[PDB]
Formats: sequence, C-alpha cells, structure tokens
Amino acid sequence: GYVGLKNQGATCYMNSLLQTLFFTNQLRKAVYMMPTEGDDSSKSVPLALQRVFYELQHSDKPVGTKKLTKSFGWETLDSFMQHDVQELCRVLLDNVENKMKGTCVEGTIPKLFRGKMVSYIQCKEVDYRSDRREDYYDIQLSIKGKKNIFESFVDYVAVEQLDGDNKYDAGEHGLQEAEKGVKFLTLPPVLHLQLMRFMYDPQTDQNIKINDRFEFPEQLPLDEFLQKTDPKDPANYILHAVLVHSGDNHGGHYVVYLNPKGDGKWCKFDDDVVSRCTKEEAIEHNYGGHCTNAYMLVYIRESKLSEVLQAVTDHDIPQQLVERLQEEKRIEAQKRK
Ligand SMILES: O=C(C[C@@H](C(F)F)n1ccc(F)n1)N1CCC(O)(Cn2cnc3c(cnn3-c3ccc(F)cc3)c2=O)CC1
Repeated sequence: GYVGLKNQGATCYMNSLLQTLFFTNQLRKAVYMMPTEGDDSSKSVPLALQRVFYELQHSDKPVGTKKLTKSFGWETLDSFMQHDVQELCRVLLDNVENKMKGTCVEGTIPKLFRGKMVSYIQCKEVDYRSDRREDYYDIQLSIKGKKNIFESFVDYVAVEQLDGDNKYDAGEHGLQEAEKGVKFLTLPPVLHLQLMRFMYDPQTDQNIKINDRFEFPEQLPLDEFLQKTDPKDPANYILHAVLVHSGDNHGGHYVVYLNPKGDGKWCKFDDDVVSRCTKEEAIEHNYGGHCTNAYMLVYIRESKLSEVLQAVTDHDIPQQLVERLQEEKRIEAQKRK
C-alpha cells in the first residue's frame, strides 16, 4: 500500500523521519490545510512538506525530497552531520506550526507533540523550594548502563543531590544542601523519544556510537513518571515507529519500521523499498548487542490512537493544492518529452 522515498545518502535520518511524520495522520491532514497558495514554489518549507506528503499518498513511484531540502537550507554534506534528528523535526514542525497560525488548524503541533514537565530544587534543611514548568516536544533518554525504557525513565526522574562543590544557592537562606529533579505533568498524544546512542568522547575528542542492548516494549505504561495520574486517561503508550541505524557513522544505513494504522501489522521503509515485516523484526531485532539498532521511537497514547491515526482521504486535500502539484507534474513531464 505504501511508497518509499528516493535514496539520498547524505541526508542520513531524514527519510525515516518524513515517513514517521507522514503516518501521523492527524498532522498530515493539518499540513494539507495550510494556506500555501501564495507561497514561493522553491522557498516554502510548508509547501515542500505538503508536496512530499501528497506524493507519498498518491505516487506509485518513489518520492523525491530535493525541493524540501532546498527549502530548509540543509544542502551540504555536513548539514545533516552537524544536527541531531530531533533538530530536523523542530525545523520542520516549527515552520508548519507557524504557517498554521491564524488558521482553523492553529495549535495542531502543540496539541499532538507537546508535554509539560516540572523541574525543581528542594533544599533539605530549610523551607525553600523552586518549581519551574517547561514544555517539551521530545525526550532524550539515556541508554548507557540501562537495560530498558523503564530504566531510562527511572533515571530521567531520579533525584540528583547538590552539596559540597555542587551546592545550590538559595538567596535569602544561604548556599544550601539540596535535591534536583524532574517530573512529568503531562505526556502528549504522540511521544517522540530519542535514545542517546551518539555520545561525545574526551579520551578521543569525537562522538562515538554506543551499540549496547536496549529493550523497548510494544506497550509502554508511563503512569509511574507523572506527578499526578488520571484514572480516566491512564498514560498507556503504543509503539508506532522505530527509527533504526546500522554501523558506526553518518555513512551507515538508516531505516524505519512502522505499523502505520496502529494495529501491530508492521512494515520496513528502507528508502525506496517498502516491505512487510514481522513484529519481531521491528522491535526485538533492533535492541542491539550481539551494530543495527534503534536511536528514536515514536509512541502514541492509547486513548488518542483513533484520532491521531484517523483515515485521510483525498477529500481531505484542498483542490487548490491538488491542482498546483498536478500542474508541476504536467510541466516536468513536458520538459521531459
Ligand atoms: O544519525 C545520527 C548519527 C549517527 C552516527 F552513527 F554517525 N547515529 C546513528 C545512531 C546514532 F545514535 N547516531 N544521529 C541522529 C540520531 C541522533 O540525533 C540521536 N541522538 C539524539 N540526541 C542525542 C543523542 C545523544 N545525545 N543527545 C542529546 C542529548 C541531550 C540534548 F539536549 C541534545 C542531544 C543522540 O544519540 C544521534 C545522531
């Protein structure tokens, strides 16, 4: 049923992320609604994303991404090497949130992808506490020395002591013994997790890939990490996508596994070749140990699954957008002949 993206070795994780976003159907529908009719054919990242999405949705042949990469200005070999995957996501989703501003789909990116957490300092021997709320669109999880996603989460919210050299400064009170930590207030409908497999190394001043075993489940209960649970919306997550990489460097092989409709029927998207695969190939096989493994995972909250993955028909694509892309295709085929 699904079509691939053309191979573009220098773009590393880009293709895998494009598919991930394409299959967040509620995002996709919102993308098709952006008022792009006036945009510049070659400078508009919102237009270029609509074009990629349309073509992934209608083309029988593998879809191209050069107009997209031009639009957001990452046209060099090391544009992709100087950035993390989530930084690409931010560049894409921001352009798109901004273009949806003032429209009926304003607020769609925050609604899907944004959560809130509290970061806090608590002094031990005096009453003074500081709470600060931060929003996040993604979470970077540590995997070195952790067996599984559960353990990463426990480490994320684990309390970090501050004393001796590392003491905290409590103004009125003094420098003080304290505890530092984070808790989640909310977890969004679509949860983007990056795994910290690529880490700086001082002993050799260079980033190295860590290929250790790291287990992640199909079904992920996260109530334990919330500051306050909701008994009417339990934080149960369902695995949607597994972004995978083989080898040790930016020359390696990047693929993504998805179960697009949430029903546990999986596929592997390996640039232009899309094929059915087993649940075992998408999940277990990419734990690592034994250089092929996952560096980013997408989960969808169970109570939102129906909404996030609502069907998208061609009726959901304004005809002004169809005509403009179909005219582009007409003229390319014309210069071709
Ligand atoms: O495609 C690559 C490079 C290749 C490597 F082999 F050249 N790579 C493939 C897998 C992997 F982990 N790195 N990357 C895209 C995937 C990547 O962004 C995942 N990632 C994301 N954020 C990280 C990683 C490590 N630390 N952080 C991080 C942590 C906190 C923060 F505020 C910002 C970034 C990380 O490994 C790491 C770099």
